[PDB]
Amino acid sequence: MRGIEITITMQSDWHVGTGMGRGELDSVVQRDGDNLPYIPGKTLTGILRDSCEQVALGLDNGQTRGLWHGWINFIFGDQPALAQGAIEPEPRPALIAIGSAHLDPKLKAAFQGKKQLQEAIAFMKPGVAIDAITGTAKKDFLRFEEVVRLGAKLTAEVELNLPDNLSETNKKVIAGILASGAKLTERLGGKRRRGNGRCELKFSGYSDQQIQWLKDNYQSVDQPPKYQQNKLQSAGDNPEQQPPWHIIPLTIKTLSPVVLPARTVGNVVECLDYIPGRYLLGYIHKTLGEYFDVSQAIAAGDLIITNATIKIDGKAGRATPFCLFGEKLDGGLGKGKGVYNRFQESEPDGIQLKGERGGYVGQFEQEQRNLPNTGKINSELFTHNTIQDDVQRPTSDVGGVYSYEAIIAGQTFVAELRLPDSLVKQITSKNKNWQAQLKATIRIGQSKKDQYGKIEVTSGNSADLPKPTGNNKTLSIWFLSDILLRGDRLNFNATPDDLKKYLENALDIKLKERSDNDLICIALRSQRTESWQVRWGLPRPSLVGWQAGSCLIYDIESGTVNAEKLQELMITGIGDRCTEGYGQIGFNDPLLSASLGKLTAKPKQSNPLPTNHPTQDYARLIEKAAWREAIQNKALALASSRAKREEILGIKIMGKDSQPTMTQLGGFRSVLKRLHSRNNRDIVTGYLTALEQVSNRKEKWSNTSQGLTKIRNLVTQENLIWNHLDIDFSPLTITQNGVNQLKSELWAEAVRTLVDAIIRGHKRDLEKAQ
Amino acid sequence: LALDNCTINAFKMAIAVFKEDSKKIDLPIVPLILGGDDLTVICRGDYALEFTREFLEAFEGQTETHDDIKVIAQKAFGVDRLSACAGISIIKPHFPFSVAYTLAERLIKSAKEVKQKVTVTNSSPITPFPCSAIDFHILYDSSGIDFDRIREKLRPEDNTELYNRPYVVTAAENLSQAQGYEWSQAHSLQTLADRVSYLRSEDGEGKSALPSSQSHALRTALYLEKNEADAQYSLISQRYKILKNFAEDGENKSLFHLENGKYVTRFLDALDAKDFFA
Amino acid sequence: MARKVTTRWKITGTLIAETPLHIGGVGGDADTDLALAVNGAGEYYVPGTSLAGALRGWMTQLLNNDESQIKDLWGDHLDAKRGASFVIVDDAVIHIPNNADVEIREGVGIDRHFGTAANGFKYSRAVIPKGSKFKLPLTFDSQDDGLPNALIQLLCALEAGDIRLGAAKTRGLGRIKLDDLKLKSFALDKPEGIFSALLDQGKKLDWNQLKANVTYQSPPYLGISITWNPKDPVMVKAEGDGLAIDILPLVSQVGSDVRFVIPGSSIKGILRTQAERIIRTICQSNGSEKNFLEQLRINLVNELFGSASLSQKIDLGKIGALAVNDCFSSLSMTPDQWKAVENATEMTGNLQPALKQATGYPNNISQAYKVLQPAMHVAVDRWTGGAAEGMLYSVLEPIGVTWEPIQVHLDIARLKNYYHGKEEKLKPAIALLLLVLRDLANKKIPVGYGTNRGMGTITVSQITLNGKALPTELEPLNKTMTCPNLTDLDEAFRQDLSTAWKEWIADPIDLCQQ
Repeated sequence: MRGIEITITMQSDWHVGTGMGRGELDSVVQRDGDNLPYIPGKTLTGILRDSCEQVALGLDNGQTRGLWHGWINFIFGDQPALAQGAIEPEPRPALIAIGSAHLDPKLKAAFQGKKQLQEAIAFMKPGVAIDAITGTAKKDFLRFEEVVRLGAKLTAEVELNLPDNLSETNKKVIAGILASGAKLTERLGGKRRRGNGRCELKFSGYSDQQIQWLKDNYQSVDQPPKYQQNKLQSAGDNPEQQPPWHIIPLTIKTLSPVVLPARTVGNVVECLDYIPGRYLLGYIHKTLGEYFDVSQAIAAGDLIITNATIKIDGKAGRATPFCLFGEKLDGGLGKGKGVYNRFQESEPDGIQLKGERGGYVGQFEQEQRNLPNTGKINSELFTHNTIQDDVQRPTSDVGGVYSYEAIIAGQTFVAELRLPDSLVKQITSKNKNWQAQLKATIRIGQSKKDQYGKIEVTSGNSADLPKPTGNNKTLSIWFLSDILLRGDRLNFNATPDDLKKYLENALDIKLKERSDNDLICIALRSQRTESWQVRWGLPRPSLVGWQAGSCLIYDIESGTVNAEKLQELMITGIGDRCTEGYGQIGFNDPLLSASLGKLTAKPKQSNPLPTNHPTQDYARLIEKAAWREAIQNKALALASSRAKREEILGIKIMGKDSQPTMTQLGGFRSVLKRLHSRNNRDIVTGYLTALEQVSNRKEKWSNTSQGLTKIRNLVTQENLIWNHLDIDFSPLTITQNGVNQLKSELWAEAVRTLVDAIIRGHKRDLEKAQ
Repeated sequence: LALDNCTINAFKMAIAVFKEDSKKIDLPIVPLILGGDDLTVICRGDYALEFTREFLEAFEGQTETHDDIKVIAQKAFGVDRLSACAGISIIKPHFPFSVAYTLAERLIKSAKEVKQKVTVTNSSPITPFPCSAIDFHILYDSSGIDFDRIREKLRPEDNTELYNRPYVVTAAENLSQAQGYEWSQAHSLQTLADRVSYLRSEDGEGKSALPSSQSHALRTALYLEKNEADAQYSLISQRYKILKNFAEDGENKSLFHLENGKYVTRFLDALDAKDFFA
Repeated sequence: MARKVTTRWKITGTLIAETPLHIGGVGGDADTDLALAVNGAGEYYVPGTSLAGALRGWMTQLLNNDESQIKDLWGDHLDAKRGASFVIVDDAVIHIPNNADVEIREGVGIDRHFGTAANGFKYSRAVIPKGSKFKLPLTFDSQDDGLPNALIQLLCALEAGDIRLGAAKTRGLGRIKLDDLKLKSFALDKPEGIFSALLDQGKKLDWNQLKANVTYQSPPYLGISITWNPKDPVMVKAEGDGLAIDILPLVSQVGSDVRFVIPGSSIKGILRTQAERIIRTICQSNGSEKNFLEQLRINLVNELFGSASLSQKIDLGKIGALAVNDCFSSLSMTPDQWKAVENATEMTGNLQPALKQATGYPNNISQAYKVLQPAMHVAVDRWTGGAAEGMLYSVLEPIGVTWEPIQVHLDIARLKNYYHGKEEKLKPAIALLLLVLRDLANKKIPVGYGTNRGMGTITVSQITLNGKALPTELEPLNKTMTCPNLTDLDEAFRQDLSTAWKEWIADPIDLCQQ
């Protein structure tokens, strides 16, 4: 069940901490991949759960354990971190999955490219401590804090995956509790207890009637039904595998951040920079298990799903060969120069090289004239905490802080689903449009119910089968993915002569290691992998092998290398566990074959809101704030020039004197503060005409540049203030007709800001001359 | 052996920088490697620059004192001293140290570029002049966690870099003959430590010589077009005269100077390192 | 479990600004240097933090700094057993009343040697006008039954209007009062309560029952009420010249109406001036050579009137224990009526209707001009006689405007902290204050504009001294005085203070140093 949405309206200024400051700011707010403020889904679930537990207290008569706490554990999942002792029941997952609440998509789009607006959404709030004795600001307790302007309307997807067997009665219970939590929730984020972050939270399609049903029925409920795993069901239908291999490219785009545990270590999880093929198998079930016995195919090895690597050159990127070495100072693929394929090239004279390790290289060919294109994955370390629910702060007993590396949004990946014709015949004969049905959005990774894990999947058209170049002199091997091999006693191990035996047997040839003193034969690194059987709630056995990008080369000692057998192994992969993406391999690739030392790398708007759009009122606040600061800056820029003060008002310095005397400016300045609104131009015009009538006061403004007329113009001509300031307001506006709406709005303040700036700036230059 | 002795001795000298904690049982530092060419320690973060500077200065001085060095260093380079580069990663306590050290390796690899930028006069083969260098980063939560992403985020305009690194640590007199001396002075660590010192200065009522709000506007301006950032400096320096010290053009109208055809500034570092000196 | 609340209390009503208010932002919607805090929608508002700390500050005085009690209401990050605050204070937007807007006060420093505006010591504070309203935004979660007795005291203190908020608390501003107090209760430990919170908006509770359960425990303070009238015209100059009349009285909004005003800062300043003058006179000290700031910093006035925060290798700054209220005219006007005076152009013409209106005698010019009387002044050239060219100017003298009694409010408790509890050492500062008041009642202290030019001299008819919870040796202060020489106070008490005063004169140490 999808398309339930939470809506949030912030009714006071609000703050979601990064848990740190930056520079002059002691607190700064979390911003999404579009640099706007947003509420992380992990916060949102945490707050909503907390209010639901308040309801559970009210229904369990304050018993901290009971039937209704049972329901909350049912709805929001158990907290096996905090329960302790010999708890026997498996920890249940939540039924409810909640995204991050983002700003409205149109408002978000409007800010694109408009950096100064993206800043103006926040503003600084001060804070201070007072010494109880002296009753003054306690120095070195002065604090400046970023907060986000109120009135923001945010929304997040919710998904419920209620059990299909769930009683209709229990659905209204769950709707009752969830509705109640939204109603009872009042605040989120930082300094809740001091008035930041007051909000309304509502579910689409839940209303008081849902609470009314609970209030009428709640005494009749029971404990929630016990949880059940969704087991597999094999069937044995699969027609036995026959060539050709079809190859379906799947494109994956990270719509949200994704967490892909490389190695857990205490309270922090490091992330990969590719998507393991194992993550997609659930999606294979959810979209193809109606057409063939997916589970039988895996056990037979009739299916392979590769890893997803970053897309480069329109295709799957390839992990950088460890045969490449860069000049320790000046070179390597990171610097676009000085890269040596040590299978073919000597080290340069004197210069020490270092082997390449990270990153991905795109396409290469027998003479590219350029180093292959290099890909990179952007990643960020997100941070979270646990609240100890009674003292309502983190504590070391509750585990404090934890953090995840994530792949950020907008990164894009490619993987290949590889199927024998045997299954494709079955699938196609049942549905010719199946490749259209592969288009889906799914959740994968760690923490997948919350803000993490949203990815788009999209089939391309069928790719061509790879066509390795046969070469009866030499076999050369590139590990495109991690390679797992059993030792001769079925244990895992990593000994390269096992792989020597393996390949020569599989290709039905004999191999000899490259013996040359200055061309390296072998460049491998070990690999070890943490993993979990989610089917069984236990870790997987620690896989050990060679990591992707390891490479090695051999001379062929005897036999002939069949080009067709090479193709087969490149499609199927070698070693163990190939089905989930390991074992992927490339033979005689031109990149391992060519010499590259001479080469280098190659050289390397927005639209308005409709006036009727609901967030237009919120955008109006951002527009005014950004305009105000820009006006203040540009007025102060123009006040800085002694020619500009003469141009605009005719004030100038002549010898020791100012024209007019400072008192005459001060008099005018005192009147100008009555110019609150454009109709008040009466008052300023009234003053100037009363001034002009008194000859002695009129001539006080002689030796100005026409000053009395210049002031009259600036106060009267609606355009003239904007002509002087000369601000391109286009990057500072986003509302339809916002420019005219805001110019007519701010006119009175623009005048006050400009004249005040000029008079003040003029005074400084008078002091220099005086 | 002499190099190990120099390393240990310079460490004893440098740990004096932990002055504020000198009242209590143990200094907030842990050596983990302390010999060969290598120092590797964890320490209190805001101390690390001053600690590491004094280590490098003491290390260069110490290396001159040994005959076991002198005859080799003099023939290898023409100076009594050797030198060392350092990389400093500054992290929150829960930040995974594996990631932080990984960045420190990339940072020192950057700092070692002084080997390329500074060379022995008429050297043949061209060979690095002895000159200690620092690179560092402060891993704010949105600043990413890999060196390339970090530096990329600090290149908002394609022709512009908001950082100016590595910092040369060796004093000018010890470099004064070298080819690239003038480059080494532009990149001298002293330039940053001076400018941070300015931001820590106060006006008579006890408030810093630049207010925090103004600093925030300056950081914002650096992400704008050069002409906008150059404008913003003019506006604020006309009020807060101290910023006259921070201009880099030599025309007192830009925080930027032209460098290898790019525009770069040290000023941003003075904002972000504002607290991180002992 | 989520924090096991037994009873949530919602506690709400109207807070009214009994004086103007200022809460500083970092830039604000005002053009000023000292600019108001505003919410993200630019509306004038009270930040929840600033109000919460104001309340917690007063609670600290009540509990005598017993932090082990405070931290169980307001929370603590350090104690493993405490954490989050049980009181909650939301933000409240300020409803400035109809037809009213932010006022700007002017502020100036007077060089104690020359008696004139000290170079650079000028400022222009924005203020919320008196009578603006905002919601009391409290919520409280009780983990045990009833309502904490100290929290009951706090609400009484708000109904008494004893808690000051925002900036400038010593010097005119920041007083607030609570009305319309409603308590809503929610028995969140039990089903009827939780559903009432979700749907039925709580059980009403009457305030009067809980108020009867406790005596309001006001902290030690001395009230000083001065009853006075202008003898010569008294005004503070409006911060901008008129068209018809050059010099106009200052006015402030007071709810619906405008009233003439003397800001507390002006009464504080003239009192501080005479206090300083007396001290330096006794010591034969000098200020001719000190800069303005060094002139301010002298003994006893430092403790009474306070000193700027100035960190020295220790902080010399401390809040002034003496506070003064704004004083308003008994007369009032509608806002447009006063605008008719400000916008008048002819002293013989449209001004006269506006003054007849504004004084409330539309029928009778003579009664209007017995209240507000315009007047002309000229500078006479010493050779020619007659007006020096351009030196013709005019004043709207408020000759007949009646004024309310000035309230001066002395925090005895805050002085006791500055003297480390040595209540005997209160005597000289109290003695000085009575000397300041003695000179004031003797007309020696002028107030407002034009003090050397036929304005500002005031009669005092009555001083009322009202000490609550005084130390017993100060009990004779509870008195009403009508003798300018204060002989209505007991001679033995005046002799006691005179002894302690002469003893301090003989060795004028920095008495606040223990």
